Amino acid sequence: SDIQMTQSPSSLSASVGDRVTITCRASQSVSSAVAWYQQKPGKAPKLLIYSASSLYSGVPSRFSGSRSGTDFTLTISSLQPEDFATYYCQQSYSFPSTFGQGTKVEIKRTVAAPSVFIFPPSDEQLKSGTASVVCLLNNFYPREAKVQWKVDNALQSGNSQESVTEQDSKDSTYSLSSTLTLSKADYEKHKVYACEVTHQGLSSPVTKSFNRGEC
Amino acid sequence: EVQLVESGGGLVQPGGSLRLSCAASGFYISYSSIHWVRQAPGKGLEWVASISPYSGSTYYADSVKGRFTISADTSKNTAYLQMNSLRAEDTAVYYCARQGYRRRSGRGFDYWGQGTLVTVSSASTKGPSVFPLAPSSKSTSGGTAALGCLVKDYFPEPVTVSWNSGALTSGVHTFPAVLQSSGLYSLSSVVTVPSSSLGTQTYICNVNHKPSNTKVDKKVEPKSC
RNA sequence: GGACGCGACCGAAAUGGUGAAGGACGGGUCCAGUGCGAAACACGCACUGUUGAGUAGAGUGUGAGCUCCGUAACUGGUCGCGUC
Ligand SMILES: OC[C@H]1O[C@@](CO)(O[C@H]2O[C@H](CO)[C@@H](O)[C@H](O)[C@H]2O)[C@@H](O)[C@@H]1O
Ligand SMILES: Cc1nc(Cc2cc(F)c(O)c(F)c2)c(O)n1C
Ligand SMILES: [K+]
Ligand SMILES: [Mg+2]
Repeated sequence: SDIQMTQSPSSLSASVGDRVTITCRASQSVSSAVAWYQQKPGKAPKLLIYSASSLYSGVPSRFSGSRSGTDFTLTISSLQPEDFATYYCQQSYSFPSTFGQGTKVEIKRTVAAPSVFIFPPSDEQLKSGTASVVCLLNNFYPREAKVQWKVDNALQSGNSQESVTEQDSKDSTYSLSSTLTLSKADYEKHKVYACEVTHQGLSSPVTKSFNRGEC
Repeated sequence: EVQLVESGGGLVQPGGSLRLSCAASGFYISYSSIHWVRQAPGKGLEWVASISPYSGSTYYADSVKGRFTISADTSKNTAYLQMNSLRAEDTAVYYCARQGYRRRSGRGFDYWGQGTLVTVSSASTKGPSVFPLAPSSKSTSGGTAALGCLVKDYFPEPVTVSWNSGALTSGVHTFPAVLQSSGLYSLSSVVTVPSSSLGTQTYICNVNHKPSNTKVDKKVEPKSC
């Protein structure tokens, strides 16, 4: 039977200077053959800890690992700015090797309301048979946000996709795009295009809209 | 000193084959176990294969057993991953990793290459259409105006976006690509700018899609209204 | 009485043959685990383990001991006989 490595929490928000602990629970004995890695977006993983509790050469001592039976923990005693990243445990007691599903460690900061913008499709795109409408939520925190589309007040569903940036290096905010896709024909059947944004930082939900003909 | 460089990645159709290379430097692979590990976009690390020193014994994840072969050529100090009968779900960044010296790093993988993107899809290579996201005639949100570029229907990844040839960096957010139901990628790059200078300032997005020999520069202006 | 000699019986180092014992007679080999050798397996070394392993050996030892049958050095004991 393959060995499971169940990692928790899958995400965590913390302040610089906080002590954090990340746990991986093996489903069978893996002795002490457990390693922990750090991965920043777009980069390769880097080795932090091997054999459960040994600090890899050159890794700062705020990182430590421990083993309690088949449960394993990585502790960062005091987070520094560069420590925000995703962390993975790995058992290499036997083949095949198993990785935990990762823990993303993100930086807490004060609430920030999104600035909201809506963009109608360009004429150039329209003349090709499809309309993309874009709603932008800019520089907000925390990540949790609700964006819904309405066309002539009818709630859209299943025809939009969202994409979100990584936490910004400077202000620790997120930005998010929601893109509504419609045929040219459907798009031209209707007048009022609105996106409605709900977020903790807004006194009340914000609606941004345009009328198809008018700009 | 120690480095690993993977190469050979690219687009292949399902059922197709691809050979990846992992070129070592600053150490000799013959004294080490070498591993391949992959990561599908937005997903976790998945162990793929390894080769043991001295015995040449090889190991494989069930997901790739029988289709993938790992090998090592000491003369080129290079390891290989030969991938046959590729499937859509083999799509991922492929890393090769050195398992470190036992005394110093137990079974930890101490060095990793930068990774090489393998895309398995029936979709054909295609450069993006780039559309303006025009700054609104209206006043403001949050103090400024916002504009950008919609980079739609390209394949495969990646595309790069800059503004004014790298001169404009502040306030730029380029979103991670999203795979559409059409099996083509799409993304937007936006930037916030002063609303009072929209007529007298120039904003141009520079979009580069190497796989299709496509590079586009689109000037983003306030719409005629 | 004692000594020497001869012989017989006993004992006996040594030696050939024999047939039972398995880890509390050992060694070898295998197996497991752990550490090491640039080394997860394969290879080698070290350490640990017989509630890990056949007394039909699965040994380029079935080696030592013993059981049981012979040969037997003798610096041995006893008895008889001859002689002093
Ligand atoms: O080979 C599958 C095996 O890999 C693990 C990690 O050890 O999961 C990885 O691969 C999956 C793709 O099939 C991903 O979904 C997952 O995110 C990634 O970590 C095991 O969980 C899985 O059994
Ligand atoms: C079956 C078999 N066992 C051994 C040795 C052995 C077995 C045990 F059980 C022990 O306790 C011990 F010290 C040694 C062999 O050589 N073979 C072939
Ligand atoms: K024996
Ligand atoms: Mg061995």
